Amino acid sequence: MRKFIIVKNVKVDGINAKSSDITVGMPPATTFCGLGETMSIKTGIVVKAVSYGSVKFEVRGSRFNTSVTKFAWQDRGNGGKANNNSPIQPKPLADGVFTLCFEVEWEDCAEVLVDKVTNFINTARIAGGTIASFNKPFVKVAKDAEELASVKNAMMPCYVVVDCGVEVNIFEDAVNRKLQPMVNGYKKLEKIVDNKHMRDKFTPAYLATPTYTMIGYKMVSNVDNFDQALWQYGENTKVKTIGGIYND
Amino acid sequence: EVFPSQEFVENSKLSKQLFDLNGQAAMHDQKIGNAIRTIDTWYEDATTPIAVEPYGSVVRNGVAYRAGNKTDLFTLMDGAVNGKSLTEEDQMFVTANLIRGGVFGG
Amino acid sequence: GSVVRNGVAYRAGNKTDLFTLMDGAVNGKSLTEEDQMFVTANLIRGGVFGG
Amino acid sequence: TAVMVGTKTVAGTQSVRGNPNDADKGNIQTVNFANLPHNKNTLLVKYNVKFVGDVFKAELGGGEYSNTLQTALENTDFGTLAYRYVYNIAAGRTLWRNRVGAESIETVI
Amino acid sequence: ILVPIGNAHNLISGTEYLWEHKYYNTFTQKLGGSNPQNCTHACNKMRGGFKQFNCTPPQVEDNYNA
DNA sequence: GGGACAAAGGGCTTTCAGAGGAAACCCATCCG
DNA sequence: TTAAATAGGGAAGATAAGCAAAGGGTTGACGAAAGCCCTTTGTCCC
RNA sequence: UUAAAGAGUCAACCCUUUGCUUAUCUUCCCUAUUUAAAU
Repeated sequence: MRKFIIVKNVKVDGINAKSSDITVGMPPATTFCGLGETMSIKTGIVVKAVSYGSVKFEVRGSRFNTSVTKFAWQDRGNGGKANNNSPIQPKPLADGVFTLCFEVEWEDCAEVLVDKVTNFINTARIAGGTIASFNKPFVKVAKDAEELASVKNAMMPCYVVVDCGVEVNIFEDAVNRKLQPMVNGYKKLEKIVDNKHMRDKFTPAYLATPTYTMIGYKMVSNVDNFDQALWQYGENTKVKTIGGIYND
Repeated sequence: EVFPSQEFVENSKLSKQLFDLNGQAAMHDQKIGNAIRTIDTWYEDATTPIAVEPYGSVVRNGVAYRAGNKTDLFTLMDGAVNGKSLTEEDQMFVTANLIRGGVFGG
Repeated sequence: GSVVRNGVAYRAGNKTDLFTLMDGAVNGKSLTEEDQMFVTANLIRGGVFGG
Repeated sequence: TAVMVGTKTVAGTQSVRGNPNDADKGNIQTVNFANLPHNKNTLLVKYNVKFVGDVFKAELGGGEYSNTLQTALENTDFGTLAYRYVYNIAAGRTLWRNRVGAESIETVI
Repeated sequence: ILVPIGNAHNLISGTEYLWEHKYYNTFTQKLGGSNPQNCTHACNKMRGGFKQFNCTPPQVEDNYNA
């Protein structure tokens, strides 16, 4: 809770709205945690936590039956019948504008970080989308908990995701509690033996399924503790927030 | 009248729905990108060229150029690495198609 | 060629259709002057012709 | 000035090939549209393009096939491809059927 | 490195449980296509289409404070 | 020249199966 | 180019009658996993 | 970082008819006074 960097009003087009087989819409916090990890490994700067807020979002299409994207022949098994309307294999798309906050541990200077971040953002992606435009990053300094409200308020205006936990399961909680599920981690099922077609022959491979937790959307000025709005990697392949379950 | 991009959506209260972003007409990025790579002039006939795709085909017209007549992306790709090189047009097509993304397999 | 206002439909199934004449034009025998003008006029107007 | 979409309803006839006995009935459809206002006579279409390098870098697999392909390639002329890609934007092919009916098209890059 | 896969119980369970609870905040997706009998056994019999949660967040309305 | 295997490609294809169903939500502050 | 000082109490707000009928709501394209046959290429045997 | 990839396109007559309408009391009451040389 020392150094934060803010990038607000980032326009991304063509975001992959399909996060799982039952969740279509906002990417989960895992996507932003992976983006932060990619920034850390590529840039060489340790990043602690990531916070994301939704300024605008819209899934392409209508209220129901979102959309279908046309496919093309790109495999080496055809050539005779590859002339008319390849099959679908549906994949939804959406368009959104977000705002990001990154917890950074860097004290060498004050202006080099802005340049190094701007260099990475110009060639980065958000859930497969392309970044159209963004504002100039700026750095905020927090020494204690009381001034954390200022760096929190620096993110206006946007809607931040907070964690409320699961009671029984997402299906019953969504109808009763009126919240929306989200993916917070993966559970391993069984180890991959054949390492031929994998993208890496050194990293161990696993079959995993998403684990669901229920979240809520809150205005930035209405957040009690800012530590509840920051996400980071946890134990047993999970993503958790610093402040735990959000309580009013 | 202007012509923004359309969408393929399951039957709804409308019969023709146009793409928009918060009430303003816009065009899809795939449609913009398709017109940029319409440079495939390097085949036997059919002036007014088409877009570069593996097994270069135009599903709107129902015809598929670069059919099974020993001029494909995969045939040229296999022949280039297996000794004999290609002509200028073949490399200019293979590189242009590799600039376009995609997964090749089977 | 029909008028929904009057409820009557001219150019019905009596060997005078856009699709019949267009199909017969490419299959050997040509059309007359009035038929050619009708086909050209109906092609200037849009529509879908296939099924 | 931004251009909205709006929705309208149209009426017409039923002209479908293979159904001649049902051509005397009506047809009601609901569609969308988009057109310029009556005080404006110019359509402005604005967008951005990004060109990046790092070609010949496979995303999935390739330790010897990709290197052999890269060695076989890179002798081609990228100048023609770059000229054609820029010309498809400058000449005005990136904008579709909105092209017709215009007596003057200006491109600012 | 992980390869995510879907769960068969969740789709059928959620569809059956939510169709009778009147939750009108969901999408609808159909698998298979023109011939959905070659994908699974659940898709062949449940041709109406599986249900997915609509996770569209609230958006900041413009021309005002927030 | 004959037999076997694999791969690629096309075509003769063609085998396989099958009618549910009902409706517009979340939410009010920094800054010049 | 002025200092202060106040600005009404009471009553009360209508009822009845009726809101039309008829006609129509489109088509075309978006399959995987095999069986058989033929051809070509390559390997091995005779 | 559910990473990598993808043209929705084309076409349309909403027409026809019409009586809103009858009645009515806003009444009473009242202290605006007190000065100073033209800059």
